[PDB]
Amino acid sequence: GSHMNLKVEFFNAGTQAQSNSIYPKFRLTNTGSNAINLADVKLHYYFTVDGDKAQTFWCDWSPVGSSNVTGTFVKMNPTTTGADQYLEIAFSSAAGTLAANTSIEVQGRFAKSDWTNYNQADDYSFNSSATTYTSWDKVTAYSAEGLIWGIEP
Ligand SMILES: [Ca+2]
Ligand code: NI
Repeated sequence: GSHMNLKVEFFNAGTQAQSNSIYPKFRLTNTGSNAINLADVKLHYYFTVDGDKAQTFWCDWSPVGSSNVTGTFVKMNPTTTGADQYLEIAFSSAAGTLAANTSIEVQGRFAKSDWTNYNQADDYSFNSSATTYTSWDKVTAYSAEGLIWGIEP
């Protein structure tokens, strides 16, 4: 009612269909009056891997400190349209809190261990058009309560 006032905006920094990396950019805004503990916030980006390989996420920049933002990869089960995996982004306790009426960006990249290609065009979360942050319901966010933003595939 006031405990999940996290607005999520998104765009892709690189929008090549055949791409050796995926470039998720999130902007998270606390739209309410109470602080949000980032350690409990998770984000998902859903995609089809187009050849499974070890993958790595890097956070290149966030005001909370990029080393405090990490990513892991999980398989969808069952797979569905546009989604056989998701990236899950998490924040450490050192990321701190997101104050009332403030926002942070989370900018990063992921790639396969052998740098082989993805097809971005079929990915559930991919936005082929946005060049700026946009309120995007095809990425999801979570608190300790579970889902707080978006539509899971
Ligand atoms: Ca794909
Ligand atoms: Ni609430």
